[PDB]
Amino acid sequence: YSVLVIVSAALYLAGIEAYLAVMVFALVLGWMNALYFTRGLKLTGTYSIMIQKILFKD
Amino acid sequence: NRPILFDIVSRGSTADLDGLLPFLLTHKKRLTDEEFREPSTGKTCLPKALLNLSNGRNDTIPVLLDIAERTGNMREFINSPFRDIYYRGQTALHIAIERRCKHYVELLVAQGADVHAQARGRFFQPKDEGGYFYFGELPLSLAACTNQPHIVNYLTENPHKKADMRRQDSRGNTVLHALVAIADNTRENTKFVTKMYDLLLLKCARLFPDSNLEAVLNNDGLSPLMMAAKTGKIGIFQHIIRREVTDEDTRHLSRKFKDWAYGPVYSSLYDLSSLDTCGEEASVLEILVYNSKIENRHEMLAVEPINELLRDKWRKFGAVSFYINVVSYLCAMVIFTLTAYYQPLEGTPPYPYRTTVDYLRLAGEVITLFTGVLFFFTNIKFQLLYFIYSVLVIVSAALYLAGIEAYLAVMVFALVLGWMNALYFTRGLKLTGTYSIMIQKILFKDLFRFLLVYLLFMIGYASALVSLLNPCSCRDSETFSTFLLDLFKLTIGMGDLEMLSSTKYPVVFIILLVTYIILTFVLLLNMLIALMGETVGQVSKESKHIWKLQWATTILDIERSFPVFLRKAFRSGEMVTVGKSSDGTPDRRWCFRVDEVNWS
Amino acid sequence: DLFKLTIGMGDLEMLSSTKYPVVFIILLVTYIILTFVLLLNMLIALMGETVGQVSKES
Amino acid sequence: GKIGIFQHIIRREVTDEDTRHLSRKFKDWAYGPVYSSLYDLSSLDTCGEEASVLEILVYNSKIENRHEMLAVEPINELLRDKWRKFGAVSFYINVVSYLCAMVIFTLTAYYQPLEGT
Amino acid sequence: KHIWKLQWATTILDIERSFPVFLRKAFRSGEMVTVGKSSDGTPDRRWCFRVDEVNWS
Ligand SMILES: CCc1cccc([C@@H](O)CO)c1
Repeated sequence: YSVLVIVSAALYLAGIEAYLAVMVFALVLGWMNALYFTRGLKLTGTYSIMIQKILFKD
Repeated sequence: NRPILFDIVSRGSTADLDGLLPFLLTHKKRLTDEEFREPSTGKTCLPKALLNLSNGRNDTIPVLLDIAERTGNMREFINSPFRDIYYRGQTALHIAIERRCKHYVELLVAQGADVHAQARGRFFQPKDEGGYFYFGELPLSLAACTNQPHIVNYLTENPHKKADMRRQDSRGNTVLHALVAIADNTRENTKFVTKMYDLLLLKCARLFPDSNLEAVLNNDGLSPLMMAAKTGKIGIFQHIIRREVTDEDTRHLSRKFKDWAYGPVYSSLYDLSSLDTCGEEASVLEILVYNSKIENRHEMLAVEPINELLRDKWRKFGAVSFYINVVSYLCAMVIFTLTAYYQPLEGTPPYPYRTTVDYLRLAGEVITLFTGVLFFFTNIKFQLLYFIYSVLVIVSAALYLAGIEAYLAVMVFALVLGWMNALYFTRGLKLTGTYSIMIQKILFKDLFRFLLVYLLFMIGYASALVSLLNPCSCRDSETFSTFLLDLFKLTIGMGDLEMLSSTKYPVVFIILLVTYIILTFVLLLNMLIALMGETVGQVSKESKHIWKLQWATTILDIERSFPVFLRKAFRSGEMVTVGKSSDGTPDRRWCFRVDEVNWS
Repeated sequence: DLFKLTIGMGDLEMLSSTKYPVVFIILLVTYIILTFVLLLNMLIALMGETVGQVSKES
Repeated sequence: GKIGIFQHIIRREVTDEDTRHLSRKFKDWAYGPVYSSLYDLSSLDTCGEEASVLEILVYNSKIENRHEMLAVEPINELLRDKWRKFGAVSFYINVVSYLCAMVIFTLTAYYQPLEGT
Repeated sequence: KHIWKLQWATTILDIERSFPVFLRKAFRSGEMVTVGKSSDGTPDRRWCFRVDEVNWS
């Protein structure tokens, strides 16, 4: 997430419009990452434990 | 001073104490004097002498006792209670019994120690009530709960002061109640608790035969058997249920009499006192099925007399009444549905009844009123759902009579609620043993948690995507709301993908859309495989357990619904002339026959 | 119309006729909940007695 | 993943006075059945000074016996005390901080004008 | 059925590792107690955690 946001900032400083897309992708990862906080809840625990990271890499 | 005396007592030196004795007698200062008592705890010299002992015996305590009897203040000196909140009411006798030393215990009892002293400090309160060791708040209870049979024998049988083993706590607990309270389910604890419970019950029978120590009930109204049932102590509950006394002098205490036993089969008369009470007394069945929330209940209902009693109740008045209930409620609901559908289309409330069909509809309406008033009176004298259904029916009838045309809304809502009450929200056994909705554990209130995570994830994804959509007016938050609606429509169904017209880069939009769809599918698969996993993984021993709990709940509800006379009419078991009682008359106690099989 | 809304091809022209929109909406949303529960339990039983057949079985 | 020796080391008691400083579970006070034992938190809670047995236990241990060792009374009660002292408060603070940061990021990207280059 | 304990332990250790070392020591668990004399004769000041238990045997 941080690499993506820094890449977007580097593109924005460069003057490349493409930043929005890269920056948008980072934001998406930020919402997915918030599930770590929801790991404890029983309903979405099984999804937050291993799906969101390992399943996202695969 | 305090420190020098305490140090001399701790080191066990007697010469210094004998040299301080003339000071004590000359200063007319008793050991109980405020200068010698510890300020924070109210502690006296004697409990300190009891606490720190070497090799089990030291002369410090006898020298203190001689000093106190010489100053003549022994009675106050012995019964000096600790005063701090941590240790309140503790007496030297409690510490003497505590340290497993019998000789100090008997010395203190002979000198005149109070035997019924109650220690109700925060340390001695039950573990749940901010405490540490709830030993029963009594020296005899302390001796019993610390596994000191000799101390119990001495306290209960001594010439100096006889301990009243029928004594009750400030909480009302007897020594048997204390033994139940300290009991756990481990092997050694259950072992010595059962052995000492038998010892104490037999002793109380021997001392004064008429009263049974189990008859004494806690301030909450719970007998030791009832207390074990409520708290969930499987070991002592099991032992009390099948207590058999081989001694013929006191056999009234025994509950599991043996009619005959050839080989593995044992035919036993289990006493049903306080189990099938029939409303005269609280029932161990009622407490076990309703109040006790411990998982041990699953095993607690597994004892032979309780299981066979529930099966007998089901055979006698369980199945027939359950079928009558379900059939009657289904017929009432069918009548309600027919009345609601066939309500007259044209007219104003109230509506006239002219033809025979109108009279049939009126009969259905009065049947509904009968059901509603029945439920109202049943709950008022409190099943919330039935109460809501009944009050909705009543207000619907009131609106119908008063002329309000809103009778159709409340009445149909009551229809749906009544149907769901029978089918969806089952209090006991399900209307059908094979039920399509039986497997699900989803609740209407729970559904909101299921939907909320979807809503939050979707709104977050949409908030991410509208920012990319903004280049395309679009900057207004109204466009954000429109894209929320459009994305919900797209994720629920095909939406032509018009938004890719707005985006500068459609490829990243495609990647985001496909990853969002697959993530949503995986999240759905997880939150639905949870139920499937519970269905294929948790029916191994739990399904039959929850079925047994439902069946017991239905049996007890039907049993309570009956009037007292009919309840006694359907009483299980038979009067048995089990044997000659102590007074010389035969003993007549309700018993249940159990043919238990044990393969050697 | 009710079947069409259950499938997804329904239209909310039903709500225009009714005198009391709020209770009608409440009843319909509850009905969707119960129909979804019925279909979910059907699929649960389907998958359960499908996986009842195992590798040794097949 | 060796549970037995791990329990023995975390609950070690030696009686010999010369070598009684090797104990880790010191009885403090007793009252019949109940008694209080002070377990030694050496390598169980180093506060980041060195490797801590708890951290190796949660992350590095890939054995199926991880839950048994986490159920050992010193470790379990230490985790419960950590949760009680600052676990819930700091967890909710982190949740609120992330949520607000993500909302801020969503707003700033949205309101961004992107007028030309 | 077993993951939840492990996941809560992960949550608490991450939160505790997020803190600076001085903040780590500020919220230490247990208290110093004079357990006894060491080999050299000096008392051993050890951070110890009090656990209350029962033994019926
Ligand atoms: C006889 C059927 C019946 C009607 C009303 C209440 C009950 C029980 O719920 C009593 O609590 C049963």
